[PDB]
Amino acid sequence: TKVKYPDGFRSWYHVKSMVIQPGHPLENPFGGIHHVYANAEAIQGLRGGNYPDGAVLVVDLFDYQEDNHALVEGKRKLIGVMERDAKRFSATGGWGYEGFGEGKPDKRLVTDGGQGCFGCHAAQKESQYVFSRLRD
Amino acid sequence: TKVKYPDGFRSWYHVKSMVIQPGHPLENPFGGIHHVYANAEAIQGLRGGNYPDGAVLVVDLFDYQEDNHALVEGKRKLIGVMERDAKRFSATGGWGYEGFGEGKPDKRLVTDGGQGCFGCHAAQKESQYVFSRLRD
Ligand code: HEC
Ligand code: HEC
Ligand SMILES: [Zn+2]
Repeated sequence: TKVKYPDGFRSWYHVKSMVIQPGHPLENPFGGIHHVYANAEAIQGLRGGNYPDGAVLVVDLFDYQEDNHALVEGKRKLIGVMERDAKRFSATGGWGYEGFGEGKPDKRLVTDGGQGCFGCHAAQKESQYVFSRLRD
Repeated sequence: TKVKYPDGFRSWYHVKSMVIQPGHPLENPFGGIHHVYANAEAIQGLRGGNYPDGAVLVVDLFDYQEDNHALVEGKRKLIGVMERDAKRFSATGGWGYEGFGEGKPDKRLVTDGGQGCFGCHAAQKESQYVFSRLRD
């Protein structure tokens, strides 16, 4: 019932990025430059398929330094992870939710079995609980 | 003598990202959110391995919108492309330089054989004319 650390996620398909700046409703703790990654099975669901068990989405969050009108990636702050298993993660709509502080496998951030993560993703039920949209 | 359109570059390894905002000296035309991608041969050279001929780096440049203290990816502005061929592109340091407007294969931008591109990259001679560094 624990989400697996997604080893090698940095080699996956880059879905999209976004910058969350101070004042954003999600600043604490989602502030920074983030990058969304999808493994092969998550790409099937992003394309309009059903998400197969074993699909994984990662959101990779960096601090940034504002220097002379550029935002430059600093240290990794954390990753968020969604792992598809319709049966094992039935209590959170079929996705297991975990955070890893600094992207480190032993820094688990989720303390409520992912109910809080799931509560916000629940608004996205019609897209199988995923916010991010596939773009060219 | 021409740089190939890098078909499928969106599936390649994501090296890094940066945001260039108004006031930045490079705002015209490099303003926006950009993502750097590297094919297998480029990853060899970024590793502290010497770039094989056939190495390709892509810089993918999006306009962004302000959305309540978030910077959100907008329309693609252009891609910049560096293709490695020590002999064919010897006049610009072994890299061929091309731009594609809106990332469209039919909207080639470079008119001077890439001498303008090369002139800015020349300051990176000690890293084989590549600015971007590999990161975790
Ligand atoms: C709202 C109050 C949220 C809470 C609580 C959590 N997340 Fe989040 N997450 C949120 C948004 C608006 C987005 C989209 C960002 C974008 O660039 O469009 C995300 C994104 C993710 C992702 C990427 C997949 C996706 O659904 O787009 C993952 C893997 C993710 N979030 C994980 C995650 C976890 C594990 C959470 C609890 C620790 C969590 N999120 C909380 C908004 C919100
Ligand atoms: C300075 C005056 C530049 C000119 C002219 C051009 N480019 Fe550029 N480029 C520049 C910087 C500072 C960077 C690094 C951005 C970052 O995030 O660190 C880049 C990056 C690229 C890349 C990525 C590979 C790399 O060297 O890091 C490519 C493929 C690239 N640029 C292509 C390119 C082309 C085709 C140009 C002329 C049309 C060109 N660049 C001009 C700065 C400058
Ligand atoms: Zn405000």
